[PDB]
Amino acid sequence: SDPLAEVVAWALEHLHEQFDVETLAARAYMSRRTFDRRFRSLTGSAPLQWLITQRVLQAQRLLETSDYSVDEVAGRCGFRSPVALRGHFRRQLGSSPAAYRAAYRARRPQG
DNA sequence: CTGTGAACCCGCCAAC
DNA sequence: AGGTTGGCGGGTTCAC
Repeated sequence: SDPLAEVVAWALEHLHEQFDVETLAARAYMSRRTFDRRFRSLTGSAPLQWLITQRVLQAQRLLETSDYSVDEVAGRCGFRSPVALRGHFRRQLGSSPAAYRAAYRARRPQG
């Protein structure tokens, strides 16, 4: 029975919502400073970095599986604006959302 | 790009 | 003499 773990699982399932890190902290019955420390010490990353990281990976999935527009995806991935999506996506994957989907559909027409 | 304002987040450290 | 906690300061990142 692990509340730090339970909140991580909860985050994944509920990536599409937008929440304070302070929120996650509360949902894990910890002070911020504890949450922050214990999170990183478990996760390898800090909360909103990990959030971003995860949200991006969901974008990557939707860009592969679905036909939602880049702008429709940012919403489904919890990004507050389509401009933030491009930003974090480009930074950790190496190309824009569209350009990534474009290369994929070409290289792997079949899925 | 540029700019303002808020959020994060990690070292430091006294305090259990 | 081992360890976890949590406010606080404020550079860096995020967001618009």
